[PDB]
Amino acid sequence: ATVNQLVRKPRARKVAKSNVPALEACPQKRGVCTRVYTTTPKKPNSALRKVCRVRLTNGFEVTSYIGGEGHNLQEHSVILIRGGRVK
Amino acid sequence: SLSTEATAKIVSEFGRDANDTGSTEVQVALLTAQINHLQGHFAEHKKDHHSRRGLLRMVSQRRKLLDYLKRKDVARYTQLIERLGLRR
Amino acid sequence: SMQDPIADMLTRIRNGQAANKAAVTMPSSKLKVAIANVLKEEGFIEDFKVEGDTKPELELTLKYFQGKAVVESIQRVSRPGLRIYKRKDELPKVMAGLGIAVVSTSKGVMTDRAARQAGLGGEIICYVA
RNA sequence: GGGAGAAGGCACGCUGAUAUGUAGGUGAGGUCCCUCGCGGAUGGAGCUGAAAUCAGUCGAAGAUACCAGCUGGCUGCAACUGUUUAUUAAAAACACAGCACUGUGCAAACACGAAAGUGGACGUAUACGGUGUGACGCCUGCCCGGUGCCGGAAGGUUAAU
RNA sequence: UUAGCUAGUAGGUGGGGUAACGGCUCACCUAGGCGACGAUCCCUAGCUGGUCUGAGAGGAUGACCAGCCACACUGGAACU
RNA sequence: GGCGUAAAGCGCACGCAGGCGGUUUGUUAAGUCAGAUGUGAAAUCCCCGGGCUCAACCUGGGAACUGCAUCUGAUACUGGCAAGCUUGAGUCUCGUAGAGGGGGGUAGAAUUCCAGGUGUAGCGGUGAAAUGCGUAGAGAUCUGGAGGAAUACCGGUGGCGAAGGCGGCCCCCUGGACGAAGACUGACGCUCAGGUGCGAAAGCGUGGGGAGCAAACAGGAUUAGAUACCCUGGUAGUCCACGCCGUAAACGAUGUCGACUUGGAGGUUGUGCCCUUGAGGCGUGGCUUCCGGAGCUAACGCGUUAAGUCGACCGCCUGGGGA
RNA sequence: GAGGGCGCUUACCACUUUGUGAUUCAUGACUGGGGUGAAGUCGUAACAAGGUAACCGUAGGGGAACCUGCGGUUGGAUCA
RNA sequence: UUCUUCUAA
Repeated sequence: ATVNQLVRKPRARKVAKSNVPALEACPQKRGVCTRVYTTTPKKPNSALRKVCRVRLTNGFEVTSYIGGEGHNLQEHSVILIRGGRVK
Repeated sequence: SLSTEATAKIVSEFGRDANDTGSTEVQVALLTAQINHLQGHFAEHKKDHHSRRGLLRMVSQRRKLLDYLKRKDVARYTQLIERLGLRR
Repeated sequence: SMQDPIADMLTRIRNGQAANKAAVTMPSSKLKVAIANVLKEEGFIEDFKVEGDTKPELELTLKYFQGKAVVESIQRVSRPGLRIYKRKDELPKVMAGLGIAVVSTSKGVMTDRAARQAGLGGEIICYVA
C-alpha cells in the first residue's frame, strides 16, 4: 500500500463477468427447442420442474426454465428467453 | 588476523597525521591486508560454514567499506586504487 | 534511520501530551524553531527554550488546560515520502478552521488563515488541533 | 554435442570496365648499416595472381560433358564404431564400455604340463580369474519348499584299519 | 505464461527527389539504433469536446451535436 | 483498507538499479508559490436573464473550461552547487564472554562383535503370549580384543550465530558481539525489484564406512478384518568425502532501521564509585525472561524487545471449493 | 534539327505459387482428476488424551480413508 | 490387552 508500490503497480480493480453469457449482452434471444422434459430440483424442494433444452441463434445449447403452470411446447419450436437463474 | 604492528604501519603508510585513523585509505588497506592474510584461510577452507559466513561478512565487509571510497574523491580515488592495485 | 526531524518532533509532542509531561526536549533545527515560534504565538505551547552551542537543543513547555491537554490532535501532512504543495485557494480549515494548519511558503512559516490574508500558497507541513 | 548437407531457395557462361593485373604473393637493380655475410634494413622494377562489382553479350539451357546425396513422416529391435557362418544367412547374433556376483594373500586363484616347469606376472586385492547382464535414464518386488553353494559339529550313519 | 528488437536499420558524406525539410531516395562510409520509464509481439479499438454515474475522488462511456481521422465491391496503381 | 491467529511479511542474509535522506552557511531558483499574457472552438453543464399560455424546449449575458505555453517575481521548504560541523555512520586502543566457525587429534562409559574362563537350563519379550534364542552350553558371569556412533553429570524459562543452527577435552586457523577510556573520520545513511549467497530433515549422485537404530520388508501376535498400533527380525537410510536438490508449523504463524512513551520482578554479560568494614551499598552499559499501567485490539492479547505513538523502504492480501 | 508517337527492354509492384514454421479455434477413440448427490458398499482417519495426541516437510508402503520412517511445530492432555 | 457404526423433514 506504499505509494511507490502503487506507482510501480496500479490498483487492479477486479473484473466481473456475466452469469448470463449466452445472450451476449442482449435483452432477449431467439431459440430452437431441442428437448422438453422435467427435472427434479436440489434438496430443500421436491417438484418436477418443466424445462427445455434450447438451441439458440448463436449455436449455443442451453437449458431454460418454463415458467407458469402448463404449456404447449414441442421440440423444434421457436421460443424466446429473458434470463434469470433458477436457484 | 592482522597484527597491531602491521596495522600501525598501514596507518603510518597513509598517515595524513600519523594519528589520523579515519582515513578510509588506511581502512581499505587494512581489510585488504586482513583478508589477503585470510585468502590462505579460505582457499584452504571452503566448508568454513560460519567462518565462510565471516568470509562473506568480510566478503561484503571489505566490499562496502570500499563503497564510499568508491565515491570519495576523484583526485584521490584515482591515486589510491593505483597504489592499492585494485582492479576497479 | 533518521528520515525526518519534523515527524520526530510532532510525535514527541504527541506522546508527551498523553504522558502528561511538562517539558519535551529534543535537538533543535532552524526549521524546528520556525515551527515552535508559531505554536506559542498560536497558543498551543507555553514556552520553548532553544539552547545548545555544539548542538542546539529545543526544550518545550506543554500547555495543559483544566488538567487535561490542549493539543487535541497533531498530524503530518507533507511526509518525506510524499510532499504536499497546495495553492492559496486549497489551504485547508483544520476542524472547520478552529484548529490551524502550518504552511511554509516563501514568506517563511505562518498559519493558513494568515497565508490566505497573505494571498499566497505553499507547502503544508502539518495539522495541529 | 547434435539432429542438419534437415528441409527449402538464389547465384553460376563469355566480353569489357573497375584495375589495359585489382586484392595479394614474390621480388630485383638502387640506398644505408655491416662484427661485411651462404648479411641486415630500405627499396621497389619485374613476374605471378584471386575474389567481387558494374555494363555488355550467346544459346532452349553456362555446377552444360565426365564427375557428383532422392528426400519426408511413424514404429519394431539393437545404444553406438565394430565381429561372423572362406563357398546359399550380416543380422535383433557376437563383441563392447558399463553393471553385479564369486574366487584369490603370491610359491595366489587358475591353466598347460605324469613331471620338472611355464603362463598368470617381473603384476600383489584401485590386482587377477570366472560367470551373468550389456551404454544411458528410471528402476529392479516376493518365495530357501526344492536343487546347488556356504557355514555348523552335538548326535545317527560309516571306509580302509 | 510477449525480453530481446533493428541492416536503410542508426548516423554521416555525396548525388537524386519533393511545394517544403529529412534513407524522402541512392551511393559510399560508420556501427550504430532501440528496449525493463515495456522495446518487441499478441489481443481489442476511430479519437476528443462530451455523455452517464458518483458528495467528491473517481468509474464507465463516445448513438444523436461538434472537432479531427479513416474508408468507398476487393486488391492495386497513377492520372488530372 | 489490511497482513500474531479471520486471505495476507519472502526461510533468512547480502546488494545494484531504485526510492529515501543529519546538521549549518552561501549560492542557485529547478521543484514549489504568486502575478501577468496567450490559448484552452462552439455546443453542453453551472449562474443570472429572456422567449414560446407554462413546462420540456429555444436563447442573451456571465462564470467555468480544473490545463498548457510564455514573461515577471518570490525564497521558507525540497532539490542543484559549493563550503563547514559531529550527534548519525565508520576506524584506531585495551579488554570481555561465549555449544560462533573450519582443520587435526584425543579421551571415557555404553552398545555390538570376536575369543576364552566359570557355570546350567532356560533366555528373551507381552496385557497375555508367540515368533526368536538356548544343552551344538545360551543367558548370566569374568577376562581379552575389535569396530562404529554419540559425547552422562555439568546444563540452566543458559550461551552464540541473521536464521537454518551449534554441546567431551586439546591443538591450529578463523569470525562476530559488547564494554571502557580516548583519538579520528566527516553524513560516509536507510531500505532494496531484479540479482547473489546461506539454508533443517528426508531425498539424489559417485565414492567410503556401517556399532546402534531403523522406512520398506519378514515372522509373531492382535482383531470381524489388521497391508496398523505390539513383539522378534531386518535393508536402504542414519556416519564420512565431494557435489545436486532448495523445500520445513524454516513460527515469535509478528519484514527491515529509526525516534517517543507508566512500571515491577528476574537471568546473563560488562564497567565506575563507596571502606569489599562478608557473599555489601550506590551507579552506569549490553542482552534476555516473566508480570503488567496507559494505550491498542473483533476479542484473545500485546504491552519500552509494542500487536502503543510515529517515521522510511520492501514483500503480500482481496468469499470458499476448484488450486 | 530537336522533340513527340508507337514498340522495345529495364526498374518497382498487384494478382498468384511454392515450401517450411508459428499461433489460435474446432474436433478426437481413449484417458486424468475435479465438483456435485434427500437411499448404496467398504472401513472409521480427524473433532475429547477421538480411544496409536495432532500437523508440517520429505521418503516408502498400502482397496480406501491412510500407515510408517526422519526432522520440526503446539495451533496437544496428564502430574504425593 | 481388546472394542465399530446410527440414513433421509
